[PDB]
This record gives sequence, structure tokens and C-alpha cells, in this order.
Amino acid sequence: LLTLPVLMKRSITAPLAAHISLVNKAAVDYFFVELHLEAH
Amino acid sequence: LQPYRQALLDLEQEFLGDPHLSISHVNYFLDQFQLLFPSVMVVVEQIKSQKIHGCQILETVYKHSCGGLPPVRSALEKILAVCHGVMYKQLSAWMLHGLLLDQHEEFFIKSLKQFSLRVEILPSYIPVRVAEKILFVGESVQMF
Repeated sequence: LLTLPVLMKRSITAPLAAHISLVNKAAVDYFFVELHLEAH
Repeated sequence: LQPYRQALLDLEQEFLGDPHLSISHVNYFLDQFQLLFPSVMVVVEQIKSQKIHGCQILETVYKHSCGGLPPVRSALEKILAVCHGVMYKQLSAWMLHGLLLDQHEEFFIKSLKQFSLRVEILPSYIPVRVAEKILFVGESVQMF
């Protein structure tokens, strides 16, 4: 009737967190260059 | 109870499908089930009086599955396959994903607390020699 009941409901949605982690990695540059924040 | 239901539909196509019967044939035809039911009636009367719970029903089932009568030893075998199903589900739940899904219950596993082997409510036919192994891989997943 399901062989992973709670165990892997989240695992269907969990590649979203990978997209998020990429968008996050693509958030740092705006401050590193579009500001030159830490050079300031 | 599917066998009893089947063996009670199979008379419906005679009590008005064969225009005369006498209850001597009925008494005989259902005398097969005169044997099985009190043997499982004592099982549910044991449950209703002993307030059995959790996996501590698998001992009652497996006990009276040692009654030598082959019909009874098949009926309570087919109950036993279902309930092993459940405890297998709980054990598939816990061991690869660290999930003690055992709400309001005991699946015999009570940081090491709620990660402690109960053994009062543990099946007699399952040893502590392997329950210790279960508990250890359970704490293993809990720390990764």
C-alpha cells in the first residue's frame, strides 16, 4: 500500500532544495562584484 | 473469515437452489467450521481479558499456532502473516531512515532513550541475540 510511508515523501520534493542551493550560490556574486562589498 | 463467508454463500445456491434440505446436511456441511471457530474464539477471548497489546500479540498468535490441529494451524498462520507484515513495516521504517514510527505503542524499541530495547514486550521466537543487532543499526542511522 506504500513501502516508504513517511520515509520518502520529502524525497520527492527534496530536489527543490538543490535548486535553492544553486540560487543561493548565485546570490553571493551580487555582493562580491555588483557591490564589490568586501573590497569596500 | 473469507473461508466461512464462502462456505456460507455455497449454501445459498441450495437452500433455494435445491428445493429441499434438512439441517442435518447443514450441520454436517458447516461442521467443518464447528472445529475452527472455538479455536480462534479462545484467542480473541484471551485478548479481551488479558488486555494484550502491541507486538505482545504475536506471542499469543504464535503460541496457539503450536496447537497441532492442521486447520487451526493454518488459520492462525494466516493471521500471523498479516501482523508480521505490520511489524516488518515498522522495521523497514526504523532501520534505513531512523524513524521510530511507533506512536502510542511499543514496537519493542522504547539519544539512547527512545533508542533502548524493551524486552518485556518482545516476541519469544525472536531472540535478544538479534534484537541487539537491530537496536545497534538503529542507533547507527540515528547518528547520520
